[PDB]
Amino acid sequence: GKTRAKAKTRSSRAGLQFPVGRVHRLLRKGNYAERVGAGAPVYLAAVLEYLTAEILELAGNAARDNKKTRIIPRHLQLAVRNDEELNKLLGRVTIAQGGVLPNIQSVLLPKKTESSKSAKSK
Amino acid sequence: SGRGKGGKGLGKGGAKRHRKVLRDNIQGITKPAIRRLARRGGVKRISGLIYEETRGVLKVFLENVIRDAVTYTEHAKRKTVTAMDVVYALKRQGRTLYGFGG
Amino acid sequence: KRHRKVLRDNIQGITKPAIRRLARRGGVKRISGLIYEETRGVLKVFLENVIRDAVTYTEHAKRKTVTAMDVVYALKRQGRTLYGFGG
Amino acid sequence: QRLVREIAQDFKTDLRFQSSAVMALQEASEAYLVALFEDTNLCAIHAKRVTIMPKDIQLARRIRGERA
Amino acid sequence: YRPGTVALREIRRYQKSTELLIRKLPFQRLVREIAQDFKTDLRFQSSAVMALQEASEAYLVALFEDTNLCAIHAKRVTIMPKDIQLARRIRGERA
Amino acid sequence: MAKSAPAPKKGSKKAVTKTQKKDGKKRRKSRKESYAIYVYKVLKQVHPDTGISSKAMSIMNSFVNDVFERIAGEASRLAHYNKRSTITSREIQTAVRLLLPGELAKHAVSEGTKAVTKYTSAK
DNA sequence: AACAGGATGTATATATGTGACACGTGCCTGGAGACTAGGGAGTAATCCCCTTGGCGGTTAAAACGCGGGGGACAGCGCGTAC
DNA sequence: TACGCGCTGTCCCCCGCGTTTTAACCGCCAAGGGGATTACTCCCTAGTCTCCAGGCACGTGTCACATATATACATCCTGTTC
Repeated sequence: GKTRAKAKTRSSRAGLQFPVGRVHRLLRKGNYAERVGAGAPVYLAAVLEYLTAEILELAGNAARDNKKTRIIPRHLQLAVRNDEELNKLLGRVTIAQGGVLPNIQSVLLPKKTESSKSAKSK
Repeated sequence: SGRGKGGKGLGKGGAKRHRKVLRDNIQGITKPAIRRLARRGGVKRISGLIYEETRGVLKVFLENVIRDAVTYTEHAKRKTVTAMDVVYALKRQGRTLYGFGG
Repeated sequence: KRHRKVLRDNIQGITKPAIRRLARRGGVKRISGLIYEETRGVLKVFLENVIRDAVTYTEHAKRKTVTAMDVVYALKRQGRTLYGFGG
Repeated sequence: QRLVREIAQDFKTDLRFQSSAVMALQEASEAYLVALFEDTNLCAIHAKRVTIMPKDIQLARRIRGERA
Repeated sequence: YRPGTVALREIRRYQKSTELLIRKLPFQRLVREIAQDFKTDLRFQSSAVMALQEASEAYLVALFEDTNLCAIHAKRVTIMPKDIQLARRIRGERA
Repeated sequence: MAKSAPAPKKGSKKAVTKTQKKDGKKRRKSRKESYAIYVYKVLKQVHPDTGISSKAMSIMNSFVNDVFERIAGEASRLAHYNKRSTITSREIQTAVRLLLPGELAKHAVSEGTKAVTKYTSAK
């Protein structure tokens, strides 16, 4: 292809870096529909591309706050939990080694003096 | 390097293999194991009856998950669950797992 | 002519006896006065999630009449699947 | 009927409705609240009371979900 | 070191730290015990046991989180057997 | 190198270990399709000096696979609500709203609509 | 009115391995090319049914303030339970 | 072994519920229309068998590294008592 898509792949044509073509095979593999157009696989990658970048971007900020360079499963949970919109998308799931965000309740921490309210004697 | 027949299981048993009845093992989840889980939630104190109930809750949860994974296991005819039957069992029960598989 | 009736809502159509009657369907003998205000918020939150999906189904079908099938499709995703009004 | 029409209109305008669809919207919402009241009652007895309060309502939802 | 307030210190550490709280092999022999009744001589891989353990740990943590809010609802702090009954049934699990 | 298209060897790989110099062969391993390369690519874009851990990729590889399954699965269900036999960008444009709420739908649709728009109007 | 005590959380330089990448070869499979070919969709007329309101005629569900019973909130307290 | 904290006992005090007004609001009866959702007919541009070709990208050897994970020095903040 002198002017056709030999040089430019399907993913690069739409500006994406995700496989796109592998997704197109997945629709046929999963038998989601009898016929699949060209718009479907590229669109699915586009949702993944922004979701892939945004979650890593939010997690990447946690690594700097955590005094670490490489992203660990702890930061993946932190990025998801911090964003309330991400909670609706996912959060009824289990993340391997994700950890739990601090959720201390106000019923604990007896800020008032541990001595009795009436007098010093317990 | 095949050196015998296993069939149902316990290949080349004789007197070289070892096995135990394993009557009760839910007691392995003791006070420190339950307390650590409670600390993640934010619990201050835990009652005595909760420790046995926590074991009971774990027993029911494991029983529900395994029966789903066992069904997929016989379909593939494998004698062991590797990574996916647990994931598929967790997916169907609303406990979908990310990582360790898929 | 943007100016139209926008003040409070039709959620007040959920009357005080109706909220009590809904509680009477469950096992109650006394409900606080803030439940009536709470039911308005809870009903709106549940309705917004369900109706938004139903609107998407109507838009996808290029229709404008909300059919019973569009309603059950919205419900079955998040539970409370309404048996009936389908097929 | 007026309530459901405005909720849909708040996000997308020019929407039609059917009586059967309206009944479906009402039945699902009513049963959702009806099941909540029985679920909320179990919180009241745990607090040694029979009243239903937003404290009971918020707790009843939170354990079941619908708030995250 | 007051026992009530020291538990708060554990909460900060355990929530911050990421690790497997329950023992591995006691859980590994536990899941094997259940499998024998369901299917005799049913083998497990290393990955399967860890996946079951992590899912079980997260499930128990979520229950502890919910039961903790049941205690403050009853104007209490500690978890009683009544707390686990309310949390499980309201989720649609017990009944 | 001439043509090896006529294939009496499809499984191929190593069967008897009849080798000349380097040995270097095993049984044909099943192709485990993973998004590891592509996840790391966008990670460099948002934050170049971060890196990644192996356990993080395992979680994220499952996340991408499951998210696609949910989007494609919901689109398939929507493809049965109406009698359309073909799924295009519109079928998923409506599918994003049901699962991705709030700003996630806006970001997904805007990126998706731009991607399909720039997918065409080229070449 | 405020200091002591022992361990946990800090900096700062200090060791290691496993996790990671880079070569160098090797070989299908996944994309790409380029027409012939039959079947789901764009696009025109047809046709009845669906929703919007006239348009009155009783009737069962709201809307609201007062009354007297009682149940949730809250105070302390001695002994049980973690 | 010890005190933090269930549980009992008790009535502030603040309401959920019962009993009456109160007639306006929900509601169904007998018919039309304008707009919109399926049958019926025509023609059209992607993917889809032909029927071949070459490049990416996945393993198997071969070398050779970089940050995570905890250690030696050195030194402060927090929590819980007297």
